[PDB]
Amino acid sequence: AELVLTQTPSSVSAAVGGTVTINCQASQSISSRLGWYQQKPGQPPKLLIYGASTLTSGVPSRFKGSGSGTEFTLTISGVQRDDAATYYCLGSDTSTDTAFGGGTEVVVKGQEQLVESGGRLVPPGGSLTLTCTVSGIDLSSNAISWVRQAPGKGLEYIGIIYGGSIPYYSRWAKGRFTISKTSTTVALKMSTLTASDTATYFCARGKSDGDGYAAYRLDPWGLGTLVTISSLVPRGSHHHH
Amino acid sequence: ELVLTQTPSSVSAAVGGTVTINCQASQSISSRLGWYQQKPGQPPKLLIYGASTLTSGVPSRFKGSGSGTEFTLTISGVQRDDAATYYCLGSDTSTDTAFGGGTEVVVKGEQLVESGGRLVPPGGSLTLTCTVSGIDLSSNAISWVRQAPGKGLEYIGIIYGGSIPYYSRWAKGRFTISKTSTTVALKMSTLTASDTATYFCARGKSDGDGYAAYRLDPWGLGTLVTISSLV
Amino acid sequence: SKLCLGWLWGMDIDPYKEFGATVELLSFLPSDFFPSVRDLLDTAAALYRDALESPEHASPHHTALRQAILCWGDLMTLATWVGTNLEDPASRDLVVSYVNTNVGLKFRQLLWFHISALTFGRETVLEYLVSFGVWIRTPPAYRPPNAPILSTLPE
Amino acid sequence: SKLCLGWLWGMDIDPYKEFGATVELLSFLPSDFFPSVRDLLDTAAALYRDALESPEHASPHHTALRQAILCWGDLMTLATWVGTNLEDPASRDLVVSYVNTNVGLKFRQLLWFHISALTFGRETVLEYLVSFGVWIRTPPAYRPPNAPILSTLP
Repeated sequence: AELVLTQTPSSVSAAVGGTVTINCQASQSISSRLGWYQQKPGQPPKLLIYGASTLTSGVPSRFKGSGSGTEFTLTISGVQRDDAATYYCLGSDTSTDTAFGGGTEVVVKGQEQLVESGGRLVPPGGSLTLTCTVSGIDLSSNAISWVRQAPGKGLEYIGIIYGGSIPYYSRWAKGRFTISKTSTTVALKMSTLTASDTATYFCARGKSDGDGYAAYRLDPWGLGTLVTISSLVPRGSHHHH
Repeated sequence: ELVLTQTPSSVSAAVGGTVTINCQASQSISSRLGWYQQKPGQPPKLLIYGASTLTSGVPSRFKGSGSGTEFTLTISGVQRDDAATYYCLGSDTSTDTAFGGGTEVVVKGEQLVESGGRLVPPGGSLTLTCTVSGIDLSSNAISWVRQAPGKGLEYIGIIYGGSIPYYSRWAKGRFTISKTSTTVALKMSTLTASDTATYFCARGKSDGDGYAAYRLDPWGLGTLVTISSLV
Repeated sequence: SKLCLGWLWGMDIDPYKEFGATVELLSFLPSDFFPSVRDLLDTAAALYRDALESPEHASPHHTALRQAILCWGDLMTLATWVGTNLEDPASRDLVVSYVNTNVGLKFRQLLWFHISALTFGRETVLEYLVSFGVWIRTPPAYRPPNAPILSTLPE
Repeated sequence: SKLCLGWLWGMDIDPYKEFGATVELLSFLPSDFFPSVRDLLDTAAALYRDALESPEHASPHHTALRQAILCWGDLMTLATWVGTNLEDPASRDLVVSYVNTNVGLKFRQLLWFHISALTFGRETVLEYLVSFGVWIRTPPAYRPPNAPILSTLP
């Protein structure tokens, strides 16, 4: 029941004006619940296409998503220098089984607001709580998702909390991670941290389709908060210095 | 094959007494039943449709009830104006639709015009016309009913706004209902003394499932058809 | 059958296009225009009996009527079946009530369409459908007060 | 099963009255507030398993969740019966689609209600529902731009 998204190829080189083709294969049928995301260095991911084909507002028509079931494709026909970026598929079979693909580096040649806070340095085995402060977004009708990215690696889905305040977690996170909700904020508590937990932590607003699945459509995103596990920190906490 | 058994055939009551008329259907008809009141020299008048729903103007002292096979009309405060013959009208389908035999009640102390009734020889043929005004013939049914002199109401047939005709089993083959833009006609052939009667057309109004034959209002004054060997 | 489903519950199935009409033409008619499902089933069964009695009469409208009658029979048997597992006729009655409520009008439009094609002629019905659509779409300021009447064929 | 078929297709049953709410109280919530049917079934099944590994805490809400799950299961098995008996799986998919379209939201309200009762406490839920209804009925200039939020328990 575990969802795996195999994204190929892992990198593409194209000339301005060439065509770039990205495939995503899902290990189980997800119907149309798939996004395509674009991330440039130093910036949070950006939603391009949701629902496997629907372009988000402002996205040039040289991007085209297609596919359903287990097979999806992203095509950039008129490829331009501004499209140099890493691209990720995000599939949702359920809000527990929601996963990113491994990412594709694309090299080209020639009032809604979320603010993460609480990133610190933490000793191995410690705990931490991150806060996402939400503005312009009604938390009764929108979902808030947590995603992390370790340095130089891909996006990893942690969990989501819906408007009706039922949380969901990926299988790897369940029991070490807890999502909670206030009238103004969503929080993520993390326990038993190790070096594999060191990462940027993002929150993003999930928008639901008519059946109620939001975990594949994430926009906007916060800028993220950095968490670093270090054996040099004593059994306290320490601010990024 | 629907038969309605109405009891008693006649009731005497004093002004202020209570009158109870029962109607028993031979098949379950759900609530598709009307109650009709007919005074001498007049066409029938719809009192109650859907077994319990009073038409506007009918005094509160009338109450209908029942469903399935058992129905009851009760007049509580019965008054001199209620003296009349009463008939129940059941509709299983628009083919199997029948009147009860009627109950004489004795108490002590939008337009339709039929035409064409005449003297007709035995075994002859005749067409009656009903001119319709103020009634959209595409969404209302038109029904034919007959009354032989001194006898009860007999359901002949109906034709819907979509112009499909339906006939009781006894009329099928000798009677034909047709429709033009302004008229509903009834053609009868092989006429016998048993067909001498006053012929009424009435507007049927459909319920949500489309049954019209038990809710008949308004009525025309009728046209008299008399079989005579004198022509 | 597979047809059935597709026509009754959503999809993109216009059963009328093969006979030269459209679901939109039939949807213009008020519901009181049509008799009851059970009245139309009686007529359709008579017409199908005559097409069996004399095979030259047979046409597509007859086969469409058969299929309609059988779809309806299928739903009624589903209700009777629900009235066994839960042992009580009230459950059966509720299923039949749901079917009548949600598909009753669809069955009545379809049954009347082929019934009337077989008794007035297809072309008469087609022209009549267009006239009623024209009248319903005409702004009430300039349209005649009485909608068009389908007149029976002169013998 | 008689109750099931009554609540989905028969409009005579308020399943919430016995728990102190109403159908009208749940209908104020926007559909995007509820998780999908399939996620709520997952949460439900996990709560139910906690009821069995500790029957100490078996609640009427556990029983209600269980009735809803077995309901949805019956509709699914009827969907497969169609389409095993016809030719295609697309018949099964069509039935599933009709169920999700017509009753999906009713299931989502019912499951969310018992789950959240087991999660936040029933009194917290009842109070939240009243607060949300008051917000929805208030003329916009007199109410906060955001609807009342259901905060998770500390």
